[PDB]
Order: sequence, then C-alpha cells, then structure tokens
Amino acid sequence: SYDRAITVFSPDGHLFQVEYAQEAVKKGLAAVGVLGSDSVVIAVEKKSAVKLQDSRTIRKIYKVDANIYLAFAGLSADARVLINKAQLECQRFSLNYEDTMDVDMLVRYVAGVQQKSTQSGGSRPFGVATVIGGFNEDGKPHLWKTDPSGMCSAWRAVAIGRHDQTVIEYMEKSYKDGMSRDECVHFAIKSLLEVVESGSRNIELLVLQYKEARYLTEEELQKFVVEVEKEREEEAAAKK
Amino acid sequence: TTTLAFRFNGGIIVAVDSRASTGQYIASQTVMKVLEINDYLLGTLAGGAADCQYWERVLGMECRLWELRNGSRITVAAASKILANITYAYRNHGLSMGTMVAGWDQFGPSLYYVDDKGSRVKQDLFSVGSGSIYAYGVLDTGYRKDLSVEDACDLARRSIFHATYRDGASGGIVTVYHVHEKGWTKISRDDQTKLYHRYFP
Amino acid sequence: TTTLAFRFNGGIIVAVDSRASTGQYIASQTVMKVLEINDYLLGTLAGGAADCQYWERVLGMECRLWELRNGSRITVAAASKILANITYAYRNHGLSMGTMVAGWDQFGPSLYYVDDKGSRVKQDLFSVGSGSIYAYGVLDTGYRKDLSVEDACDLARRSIFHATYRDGASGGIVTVYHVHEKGWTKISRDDQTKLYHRYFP
Amino acid sequence: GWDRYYGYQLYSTEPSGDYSAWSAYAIGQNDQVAHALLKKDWHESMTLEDGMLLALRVLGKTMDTAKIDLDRVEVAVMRKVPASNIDQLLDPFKHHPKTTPRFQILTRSELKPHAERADQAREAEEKAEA
Amino acid sequence: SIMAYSGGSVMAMAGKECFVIISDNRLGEQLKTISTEVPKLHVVNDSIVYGLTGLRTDQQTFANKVQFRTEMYKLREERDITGKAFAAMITSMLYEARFGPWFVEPVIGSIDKSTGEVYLCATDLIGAPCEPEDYVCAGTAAESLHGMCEALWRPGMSPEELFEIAAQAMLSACDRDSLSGYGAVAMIVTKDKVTTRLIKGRKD
Amino acid sequence: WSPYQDNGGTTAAIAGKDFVILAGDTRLNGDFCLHSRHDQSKIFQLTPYTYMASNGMQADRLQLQQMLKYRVKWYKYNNGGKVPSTKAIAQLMSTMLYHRRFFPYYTFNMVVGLDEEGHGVCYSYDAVGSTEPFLYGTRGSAASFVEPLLDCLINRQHMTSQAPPEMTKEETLAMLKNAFTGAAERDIYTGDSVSFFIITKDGVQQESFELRKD
Amino acid sequence: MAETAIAFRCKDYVMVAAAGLNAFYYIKITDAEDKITQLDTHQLVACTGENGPRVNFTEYIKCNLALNRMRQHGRHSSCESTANFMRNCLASAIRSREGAYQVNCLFAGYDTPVSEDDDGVVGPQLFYMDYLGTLQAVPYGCHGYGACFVTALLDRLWRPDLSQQEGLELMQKCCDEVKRRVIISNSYFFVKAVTKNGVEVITAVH
Amino acid sequence: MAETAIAFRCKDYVMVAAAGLNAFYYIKITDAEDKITQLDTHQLVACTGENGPRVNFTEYIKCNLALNRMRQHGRHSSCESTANFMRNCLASAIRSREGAYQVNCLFAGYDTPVSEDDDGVVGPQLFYMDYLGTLQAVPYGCHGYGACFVTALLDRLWRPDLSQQEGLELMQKCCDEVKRRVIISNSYFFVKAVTKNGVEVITAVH
Ligand SMILES: Cc1nc(C)c(C(=O)Nc2ccc(F)c(-c3nc4ncc(-c5ncccc5C)cn4n3)c2)o1
Ligand SMILES: Cc1nc(C)c(C(=O)Nc2ccc(F)c(-c3nc4ncc(-c5ncccc5C)cn4n3)c2)o1
Ligand SMILES: *[B]([O])([O])[C]([C][C]([C])[C])[N]C(=O)[C]([C]C1=[C][C]=[C][C]=[C]1)[N]C(=O)C1=[C]N=[C][C]=N1
Ligand SMILES: *[B]([O])([O])[C]([C][C]([C])[C])[N]C(=O)[C]([C]C1=[C][C]=[C][C]=[C]1)[N]C(=O)C1=[C]N=[C][C]=N1
Repeated sequence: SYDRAITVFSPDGHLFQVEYAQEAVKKGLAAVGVLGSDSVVIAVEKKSAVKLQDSRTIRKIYKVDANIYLAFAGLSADARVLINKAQLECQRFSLNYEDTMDVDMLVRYVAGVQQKSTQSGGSRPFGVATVIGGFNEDGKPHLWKTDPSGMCSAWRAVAIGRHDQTVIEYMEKSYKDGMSRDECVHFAIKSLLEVVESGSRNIELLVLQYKEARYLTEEELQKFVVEVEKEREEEAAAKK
Repeated sequence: TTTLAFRFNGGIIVAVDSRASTGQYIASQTVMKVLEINDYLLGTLAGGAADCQYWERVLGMECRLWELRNGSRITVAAASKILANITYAYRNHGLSMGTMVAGWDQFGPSLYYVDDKGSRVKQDLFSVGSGSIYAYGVLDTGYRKDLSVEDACDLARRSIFHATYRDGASGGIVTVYHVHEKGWTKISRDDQTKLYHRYFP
Repeated sequence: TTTLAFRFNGGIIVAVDSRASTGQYIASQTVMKVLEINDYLLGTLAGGAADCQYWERVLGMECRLWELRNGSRITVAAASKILANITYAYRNHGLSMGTMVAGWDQFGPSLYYVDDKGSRVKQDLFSVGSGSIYAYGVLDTGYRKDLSVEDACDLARRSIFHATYRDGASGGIVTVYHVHEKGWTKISRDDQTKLYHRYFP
Repeated sequence: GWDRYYGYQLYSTEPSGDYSAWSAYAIGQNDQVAHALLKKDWHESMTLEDGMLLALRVLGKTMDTAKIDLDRVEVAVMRKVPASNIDQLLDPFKHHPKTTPRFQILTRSELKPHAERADQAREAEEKAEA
Repeated sequence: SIMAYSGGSVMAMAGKECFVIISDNRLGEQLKTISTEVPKLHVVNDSIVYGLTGLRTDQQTFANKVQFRTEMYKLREERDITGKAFAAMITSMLYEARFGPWFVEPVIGSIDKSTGEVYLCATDLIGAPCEPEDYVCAGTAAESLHGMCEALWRPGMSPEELFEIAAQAMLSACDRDSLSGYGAVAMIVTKDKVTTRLIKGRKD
Repeated sequence: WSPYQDNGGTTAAIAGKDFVILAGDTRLNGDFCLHSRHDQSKIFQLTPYTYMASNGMQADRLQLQQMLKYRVKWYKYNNGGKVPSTKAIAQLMSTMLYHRRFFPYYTFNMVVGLDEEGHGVCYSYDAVGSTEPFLYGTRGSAASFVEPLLDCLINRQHMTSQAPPEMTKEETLAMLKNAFTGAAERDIYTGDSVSFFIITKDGVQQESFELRKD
Repeated sequence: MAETAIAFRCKDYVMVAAAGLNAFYYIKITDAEDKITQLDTHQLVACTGENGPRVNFTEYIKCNLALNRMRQHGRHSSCESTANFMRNCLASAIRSREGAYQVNCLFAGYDTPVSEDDDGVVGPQLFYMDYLGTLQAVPYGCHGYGACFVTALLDRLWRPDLSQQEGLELMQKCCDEVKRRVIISNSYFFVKAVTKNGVEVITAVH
Repeated sequence: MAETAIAFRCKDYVMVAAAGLNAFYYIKITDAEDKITQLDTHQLVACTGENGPRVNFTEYIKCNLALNRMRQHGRHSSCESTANFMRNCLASAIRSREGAYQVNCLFAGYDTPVSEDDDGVVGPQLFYMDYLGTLQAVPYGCHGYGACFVTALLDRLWRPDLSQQEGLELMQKCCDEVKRRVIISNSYFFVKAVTKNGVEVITAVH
C-alpha cells in the first residue's frame, strides 16, 4: 500500500510534520485543567452559543473509562478516532487483567498512539493534544497531558489549546497547593476566561470525584463566573 | 501429586509433595511443585510436568513485565487472569495442568485455581491432584478460619501425609510455605518416611 | 411412555398413557399400558412393547398355576420375585422392560418395580418411563399419605397429563385404575386433548 | 431520522470526518446566508406544517426567487406514520410499536399545497415592508 | 440426526388464484417440548411467504441473512422482490455453503400480484431447486405429508376449500409424528388479501 | 510407514565434586537387525564444559544436536565470545523441547556439565522437557536396570552404616563400569562398547571400554 | 447439566435461581458460587455449564454491553437487542475453529422507557437459550438435570398474576423438588429478581 | 460406587454404615433402603452396587448359611468360613457364562465360642472384598466415591481402643464428610453395629 515516509527530519533536527501538527492545536479551543486534593476539574471552551445548536446539550469532554475522562484540543475529527482507540483499550484491559485501568496506564497508551503516527509511512501525526484526568482505585487524583509528538507528562495545573503558554505562566504564580472542591472550580474559571471572551455560555466545566462525576449546568455555572468577574475587577483595582 | 493450599486468619499456607511418576515408574523424588512467581506470589503444579513448568515461567515473565511498565506490583486477580486467558486459549490442544496461585496483594489474601480448560475459581480451601481426595477428609474435619500459625502449618503437613501414604502417585518430601503480608517463607522441608515415626510413634 | 402408580391410605392408584412410538413415528395410540395379571393384581409396561407383553403374559401364567396347585392366591411379594428371577436370568440378552406390579394380598397392599436388569424395589411412589421425570415434580409436590379416593384419582390423572404434554414419547388416553381390597376397578378412560380443556379452560 | 433514544435528530457532515448535531442547517450555495435566515425564526414548539413552511421560505431566499417553482425544488420529510405491517400471530412473544417512522418524498401533488403557502407567507411579509 | 433435532413441518399447496402455507407450533430437543407457540413462517412482502424447518439455530441465522439480503435488495432496486427472484436468490445462498451447509429446508410460496400465477419451491439443505405445480412440504413429518397431500389435491380449488384440505393434511400427519404437532398456524393468500388462521390441534 | 523408531542404547552419568563421568554405549540397531557397533553420535559436545548425551531415535538425535549447536553459537556471537554455562544450555534445552510439543522429538536427553562453582550437575528430560538438577541420571533402554542401581550405591540409603568419604574420579569410573557390564548381560538392545568422558576443569579426557558383543 | 437454572417471569418481576455448585467430576469444589451474572442494571443472565467457557462468554457479553454504553453516551439497549447479540455469539462459534461454547443460559430483564419518545416494551422479558444458538422468548425456562422435574411443576402452579411473595413461595417449591429427586447435590440456589427498580438479591429462598 | 459403605472394627464392636440411596441414572428412587443384609445373628454384610445383582447375591449367600445350619443342627459357622464362601462366589463368576457380580461388599462379624472345646477367635472380624474376588482382613474398609475421603479420615482418627460412644461420634464425622465433598446426595446412612449380643440398629447417627 501507500507507505511513503512523511514525518522526516529537518536539516536542524526538527520534525516538520510534528511542529506543523502543534500549530493545528494552537488554533484549537482552549482547555484548562487543575489538580486539587480530592477533586479534578477540567474546563473547555465550547466554541460558541450558536442558538442553532441542538437543545440537547452536547458534551465536549468525552467519557473514556468509569473514572478516567478526557478533554482535547485540535482537530475534532482526529480526536474522535483517538478516543475510540482508547475506549477500545479499556475493554482490552478489563478482559485480560480483570482490573480497573490506572490513569497513568491509559495516558501511556494514548501517547503511544500519538508517537506511532509520527513514525509511519503515509501517516501524518494526529493534530490533537489531550488533557486526561481521573482517579485510581485508591483515590489519588491525577492530571495528564499529551502533545502531538507523543510525550506524556503529569501536571499540577495544565492548559492546552490556543494561548497555551499564556494560561500556564499565569496559573503558576496564582496556584495554591491542595485546594478544596469549591476552590478548584473557581480556579479553573478564572484561568479560562483570561483567554476566551467574557461570555457566560462558552464554558463547559466538569468536576471529577470518586465514583461521582457532575457536569455543571447553566445556572450553577452562573454562580462561579460572577464570583470570578467581581474578583477580576478587584484585581484590576489592585493594580490601579 | 497432592498439592493443597488454604486461606485463613493470618495468611495462606501452601503444602505439596515432591513425586513425579510416569505411570508405574517413579521418575524423580525431588520435584519442586511450587514455582515462586516472585517475592509475594506463589504458583503450584499438578498434572503434566512440562505444561506446568513452561506456562508458570511464562506467568513469571508477565508478572515481571508488569512491574517494569506500571511501576507497581501485580495483583493476584490480574495474575491468574493472565494464566487463565493463556489456558483457555489452548483448551483444545490437550494440555494437562492444574495450578493454584496464592499471594498477598494490596487487598489482603486471595487463593485462586486454574484448570487446564480455562476455569478460575475463588475459594479459601483447595486440594488438587490425583490423591487430593485423600487430603480433603482430613482437612475438612480440622479446618477453621481462626487457626493459629503453628496449628495451620501442622494441619497442612499432616493432610499431605495421609494422602502420600494412600495414593501411589503421591509422596516424597512434604514442603510447607506460609504467605504472610511481607511475602512468603519456607516453613519446613521434611521426608515422608521421617514424618511417619512422628505421627505414629 | 409415562407410567406411575402410588400407594396411599385406601389402596393403590395406577395411571398410564396409551402411546407407542418407533423413534419419531407414532405406531399406535390405543396401547393398553396396564396388563391386569388377575382380578387382584396389576402390571404396567414400559420400554420394549414385545418384551413386556410376553413376560407379563408369562407372569400371568405362573400366577394362575400357583392357584391351581396351592389352592390359594399368590402374594405380590411372590409375584414380583417370579418376574425378577426371569428378568435377572436374561440380563445380558438385551431386554428392555420396566414394570410395576401392584395388588392387594393378605398383608395389605404392596407396590414393586422390576427393571430389565433384575432389580426389585419396594416403595410407595413410583413414576417410570421416558416422560417420568415430568411426572415426578407435579406428584412429589402434591402427594401425601392420607389423600382421599377422589383427590388421589385427580392427582394421578393430572400428573400423567403434564408428562404427556411435555414428552414426545408420551400421550394419548390417560387410564386410571384403583386397587382396593376387593380387587381393581377401571376408574376413568379419557383423551388427553379433552383433558386439556378441563385443566386450562 | 428517528430513534427511541433522543427522538428526531438532524446532523451535518463535514469533508474532514467532523460532524455536529443541529436543529436547522444548510449546505451548498449560500449556506452562510441561509443560517442567518433560519436563526431569525426558529422556535422549539413548532409543528411540521410550520416547519415545512419555514423550509420552503428560506429556500426561496438564497436563490432569490419569489413564486417558488416546483420543477427546481425537491423535498422529503421524516416523520412517524401509524404501523400497518404488524403481525402478532406469527410473532406471539414479540411486541410491535404503535407507530413507525417512514422516510418519504413528496410528489408534485403533495408539494403544491405547501409551496402555495410559502409564497403567500412571503406575500404576507411583503405588504408590511414600507 | 441434526435435521430432526428441533422438530417442525412446513408445507404449502397451490390453488387456482391462491396458495396456502402452514407450519406447526412445536420447538424441541429430540423428545422434550421447549415451546408450544412458535411458528416457522416468515413474510417478506404481500406476495411471498416462506417457511423454514430443520435446526432452529440455523432457522434463525439463515432467516437473518435472508432479511439482510431482502431489505438490501429493496434499497438498491427500488422495488419489491418477486417470487422467481427470491427463490433463485436463496437457492444460491445454500449452494455457496455446500461443504459447510446450513441445516434448513426452505419452503417458498409466492404469487404474482398483477398476473395471478403461484410459484412453489422447496430446496434441499444443499440448495437443489425444485418447482412442483401442486404442493411442496418439508420437515420431520414430510414422509407423512406426501401421502396426505397427493390423495386430496385437485388443480382447481377455491381459497376457502383449499384451506380445508391443507389443514386436515397437516393435522393427520402430525398425529403420527412425535416431533411435530401442538396445533398449526396457516396462512391463505390471494391476489386481494392475506388471511392468517390458527388451527385447533392435539396438545399431545 | 511410521515416522518414529527406537534405536536402543543407553547413557549414564555420575557427577562428582569437581568432575562428571559421562558414558554411553556405541550400538545402533533398527527393526530387528543391528545397524552398527561404532556410532559416536550418542554423546555430543556443545561447549568445553557442558555436553549433551541423548538416545532413543537416532534421526531426531542428530537434528537436536545441531539446533543446540547453533543456539550456542548465536550466544557466543551476541555476548562477546562468552561461553554459555551448563545452567544456560540446560534451560535452552528445556524450552526447545516444548516448542516442538505437538510434533516432538523421540529423544530422551541429558545435559551434563559443570557449575559456575566447579561442581558437576547432570540434568534429565522427558520427551517434552521436564528438567531437574540432580547428581546422576540414566536414560535409554537399560535405564530401569541402572537407575535403581545408582540409587543404592550413591545415595547410601536403607543401610545402617556411616558414610564413606567422597568418591574420586577413579572410584566413580570403576563403579560405572559395573553398571554397563550389568546392562550388557540383561538388556538385548544395549552393549557393544561404552565410551567414558571425564569432564574436568583442565580439559576433558576420553576413554573406552569393551562390553559383550551379543 | 449437573447444575440447574430456574427462571419464570410474572406481571412485574422475573425470578431467577441458579445452583452454586462447582465440581471436579465428583468432588464439590464450592457450594456458593454466583452463576447469575449482572450484565446491566436491569438485565442479568443465568448461565450453566462448566466454569471454563462460562466466565469467558459472560465477560465477553458484559464488556461489550458496557462498551456499547460508552460509545452511545450511556444509553441502555433493550433486552431483545442484548439477547440477539448473545445468540450471534453462540451461532458463530459452532462453525469456527475454537469450537462451540458449552453454556446453557436464561436471559432475563425488564424494559423501561428510556425517553418520552420510547413506546416499546414496558413489561418483563425472559429468553430461553441454548449452546447451539437457539433463542426463544418463553414464560418460563429451565436447564440442567432437574429442569424436567420443575418445568412440569411450573406447568401446574405458575400463574401470570403472581405477586412478589406468591412467586417467592413458588420458587421455594422449585428448589425443594431438585433436592428431592436429583442425585446431584444442589443445596444453595442464589435466587435473584429483576423488577422496575433494578435487580435484587433475595436472601430468603436458598 | 455412587453409594458408600463405611466400616471399622474396634476392641468389642464393628461399626457399619451404608447410604440408602437408590437411583435411576440421576433420579432418586429411594432415600431409605437397607443395604446391610443381616446374614446371621452375629454376621452381616454391607453390599454396594446396583440393585440387580445386589439382592440376588445376598439371597444366595444368606439362604446357604441357613441351609448349612439346617443340615448341621443349628451350628453357627465362623466369620472366616462365611467370608471364604463369599469370595468363592465372586471368583467363580468372573469366569462363567452369566458374568461377574458387580457388587462391592464389606463383611463384618463377631466370633463367639460355640462350645467349651472351641478355642478359636474371640474378637471381632471385618473383611474387605471386591467384585473380582479379592479378600482382605482389614482394620477398616470403605467403598464408593467417598471412600477415599473417609479412608484417610480413619487414618487420622481411628484407634483400636475406641468405645461405643467414641466410635459413634467418629462415624458421625464419617457421614458428614461424604455430605460435604461428594456430589452424590447421600443423606441417610443406616448405621448398624455388631457386638457380643448380636447386631443392633443404631438410630442416632444417620
Ligand atoms: C479445585 C480442585 N479440586 C480437585 C479435586 C481438583 C483437581 O484435582 N484438579 C486437577 C486439574 C487438572 C489436573 F491435571 C489434575 C491432575 N493431577 C494429577 N496428579 C497426578 C496425575 C497422575 N500422575 C501419575 C500417574 C498417573 C496420573 C493420572 C494426574 N493428575 N491430574 C488435577 O481441583
Ligand atoms: C423406578 C424408575 N424410575 C425411572 C425414571 C424409571 C424408568 O424410567 N425406567 C425404565 C426402565 C426400562 C425402560 F425401558 C424404560 C423406558 N421407557 C421408555 N419410553 C419411551 C422410550 C422411547 N420411546 C420412543 C422413542 C425412543 C425412546 C428412547 C424408551 N423408554 N425406555 C424406562 O424407573
Ligand atoms: B504430580 O504427580 O502430577 C507430578 C506433576 C508435577 C511434576 C508438575 N508429576 C506427575 O505425576 C506427572 C504425571 C503425568 C500427568 C499427565 C500426563 C503425563 C504424566 N508426570 C510427569 O509429567 C513426568 C513424566 N516423566 C518425567 C517427568 N515428569
Ligand atoms: B413406551 O414408549 O415405552 C412404549 C410402551 C410399550 C408397552 C408400548 N414403548 C414403545 O413405544 C417402544 C419404544 C422402544 C423402547 C425401547 C426400544 C425400542 C423401542 N416401541 C415399541 O416397542 C414398538 C415398536 N413397534 C410397534 C409398537 N411398539
């Protein structure tokens, strides 16, 4: 079949098809996740309030395991194919090992698929970056991040999508270690509206607890945005 | 072969004989019928001598590769499921092996049992082999959950002996292990003929 | 063939089907499954049709010759022992017959059962044939020793029916007898299809 | 199409593998124009006759044609009709639903009563223009 | 044998401008009744009705592949399948698996909606085509049905009097077969209507 | 036609404190005839410290000796010239007998060598590779003559007497001649001449011995 | 076949019962092993057979129902869609390399409306199956040696309008007949029930 | 083999126990059938096997002991003379036309001095037998499927100086092990005993 080498090296030791796949993520929608003491929250951008979108509310953060959920940034068609490989891997794991899959195991599989598309004939890399959060069987909250080069790394507060470096350098000087549940949802809002416009119908946040995952609805999200919007006015008043 | 093992308040005790007979001829008398998989698991042997020593060496390779990739120990619920998926895949190939896995994972004890046909069962009390039918009647009479460490070692060593005495395919040197929370220790290792003049002097 | 008979306070009730099939083809539908031996004995037939009708005609000849020589009636304990010594003598000759004898001798009733291999058992409750396994579960649920004469006739007619409905080798016309102290009387004789619109209208 | 999981659905399909659910959508020439015209009037509690009259009226807007022609317009509706091929006698333990969904395509005798309601609704919004 | 494992007999007769088809209601495992209310007939349109006998695992698997192929025929070709095209279609299906063969014996009855000609077809398990103009029959009581159908048939029958012959032929043959019985479900069908009748039988 | 055939002969080995004595008679025979009297193809050298000594079928013996011969050579090439030990060879033997489990060899094997410590250990195998380290071993047609004999004079069991000192190379060799002169008397498929191999750390010396010709 | 499964459906519940015996040719390994696998929150299957194919068939069915709820956003499929997926795995295995599954099973479930547009089945569902791939919806189904003892018992006493307690004392008669005539020692029977509120493990009848 | 016989002898008694199960390939015909035939006033035999040859062998043995007491003026023969007469009927039947008896039996008895000149055995007698014609005097013998469960139980707990009550609670352990591991439902065991005063039917252990 067609297996010509696409991902090749530059004369400066760079991979052009990987550096150009990262540029497709930097135009994707921003997704921010932070790590607390008993909960994991991840918030995505949820392109717009189109008024033409279905009244059936469409989730952006996809379910992969019973406790491990995933949010991405990049091409939304490439990410669907990547997750149905990972949703097929969880049922391969609890058919050969009788166990619930760890969070660090699923990220090593998805990063193994990202790297496998960077070293194949006829294949471009996946133009997606993922934020993966979930708990183990013994609590222990986790938060991970894969890039189109295939490098997995666990984070304490991670942001992907457009303006990647802008959020991460902001929330590394405002992060408090060991937050409660209400502090994580409040901290994921104030990092995500730094980049997205001030609209209230373009945040989709999710709170991960042990055997309990609760999506925030319309009116519950209104309670946390106003507490952030009144505080960023105080942050501007603190500068002047 | 008369391998047995039971689970009680204090861990798991594994007890075997050491005899391999190819019919009416005794091939050997010092066969290790417990392959220690690693320093917290055990595996036992019954049936074909090569079918057990091969696939529990394959099982000891899949448990070592688990610790390399995932950085942590393998459970026993994952360890037998590796051995049961291998065994069920070759169920029409005429294998003959009946193996117990016993170990201390992070959920306490667990004593499983794998056939040569893909079965896996979870109890606290087994006895496998051709002479195992002799080892049930002396063990079921004296088993209780809250035995002491010394009395359950005595009940295991005495329940092997009454089956080695009666079955032609069983005997040799009774080996008793003890699976506690830190791993396993070889408790005793003694001849069956020396053990006759202790129990009936 | 489904055939049962039970013993209770008031005598013995015998209940049969009337169907003879050669595999998947039904040969006949009016087969008398009960051969009355004389006016105080009964005998049923199951298995081979010719093996039963021959040797229970031989049994009816040895019971008649008993009364000629000894001047008195034969007991049921002697009548089955004639049939069991005949049956045990030809146990390697491939016979297929399972028969119950029932009667009122001078010691009350007795209900026996003879194999094609020489067995003879003494109980109060049997059900023989290929569809016997359906006739046990509806009978063992509703049997008790002190049934009335009408209710035990109803339990026997209803227990044959649920076996004829489920087994392919049973069916036809349910015949119910009653063995009291003066002999036997034919209680009823009714079609199985007519008996379906009585029990499930 | 209709399923028993979320009812009547409508999807798009992009030539990249991406799809999205919608309540009204446009593909082809002037799809950016026909989105805004459907956005101006779409509400939840809408009947099929109010939806088909919405469908023909926006179609005349993009191809700038008053008096919608029937030779140049193709329509098809996806609703549930009462089930007629129910056979309970050969399926004793199988349950048949009451009404079944039927994809159908309207003929010229079926679309002429609906095309003469879309120009009049265009004419009803024409006398109130100045 | 594997063919008489499940039990059940399906036959069909041809009339003037009509045909009948009739199956029993028994499902079993060689002696014991599993169900008493299970027909063997299948209807694909208002002209073709076919019945399967043989092994019940193959009676359901083959009828899923037929419904997979009949509904795909209606999507490709914008029309209902005809009787000569349907019978020659699943003749080819039983011949592709000739060495791994299905244990069904399909009894096809069909009619032309506009012309009014009946078409009967009963293949073997290996797909042997055979179109009699009088009657077809398969199942465990098939040897008993060739005596009942041939001694009672005539070519010029009304739909009301053809049902009376097919019903007395099924029941009298199932009173001699211990793998078929427990009533019968029939279906008379003309150019104008389809009438489905359930028939009293012995519950033995 | 049957693709399996027993070619007689026997092999026996007794391992000492820093040596192994390895023996096997030179006699090839078929259906009812006698093919040869001088077959040296019964004991094969793999490394200078470890031998294999197999018998049974002569045709599958020569095939197993060559596949064992080149897996040692791929070991020597991939490890920088390092010669494999007895424990490495005898686990290589135990796996390859199981890789052909469904069309197996009709051979019965012994891997004979020295330890890393210098002590000699013999292993034994069934047709599918059941291994065990042990101090002696006897395979072949006359195994049931010699293996009970080696139980009675090496283990020193059921004899109420003190233990003799350790056996030398000479007292082991004169003992093992008493078995092959005993198997040549009572086994019809065994004995024309037995060849003794003495594996020591300073190379190997090789001797021969004469048995009965009938 | 040494172990029996008994299941009957009524107006608002489905009873199941499966003897927890596991043996090695005459030696009782267990007496309490659960053989009624909870597939969904409203669906279960009572498989009989030896313990080799029985776990490996039920784990393949259960992990694929859960996968079809992952890919379809947690939408629970009907009981007929699960039962037709099961006999596809029996029928495709009798004509394969590895051989037929030697499992005999009774599928049970309750159909709830998943949305307001669902106008499907409301009542209970009970399906007889086989190792070959036979599928039959039946008022009551039975497997094992004691099946014929208790199928004709349910010919006598089963009614479509039985209550939760009247069917509970019927299942007690079903368990006491198998203890009376079958030579195989079935002493503990694991009675479960499927109702409109999910599955429930009945402690009383054993 | 489906039904077990357990017998052990002690200082002044011989216990026997035989499960009263009679079956038809899986269907329990009885649960209380006496399988321990009282041959003499001090002798009995516990035969196992199917019910065909079992009655016809015991009636041939019992009627010939009684005939040998008719012709010898009521003089009761020893237990070894009865046991050697039994295995003569097993050994001559494996080389005959009709075939071998498929009965496995345990002979038991007590030897009393019939006169003042008798200086023979005083103690109890217990003989293991087989269907071929093997005869062996043994401290305890067992047949059936559960024999190997209880022969190694009597390796553990049997003592030559057991009393009437200590051997009675040993036989209760012998009956509870067969109920625990054997798949065959043996629920009633018919314990009898042979002492110096004849035979006795023990009601307690069942
Ligand atoms: C949970 C549980 N409960 C029991 C009672 C068992 C059990 O027994 N499971 C089992 C499974 C597979 C096997 F393969 C074996 C097994 N063990 C053996 N030992 C010795 C010989 C033998 N040896 C020398 C000569 C001849 C023979 C026949 C044969 N076998 N076969 C035993 O499992
Ligand atoms: C005390 C007791 N408990 C039970 C359960 C029995 C019992 O069943 N005893 C018995 C003895 C001898 C027999 F010969 C039979 C017997 N009955 C039959 N009925 C029908 C067919 C048959 N018919 C048509 C086609 C094919 C077949 C195989 C065959 N047989 N064989 C039954 O006795
Ligand atoms: B135990 O007695 O089963 C024991 C098994 C242990 C070594 C894993 N050994 C044997 O008895 C087996 C018996 C056997 C079972 C099934 C098939 C063939 C044999 N013996 C051997 O496998 C054997 C034979 N020859 C040499 C070494 N081992
Ligand atoms: B019943 O089905 O057992 C019935 C009882 C008999 C007294 C009429 N027996 C038969 O139907 C037998 C079945 C059979 C059992 C065993 C071996 C062979 C057949 N059938 C016949 O004996 C028979 C044959 N031909 C005509 C009539 N009956």
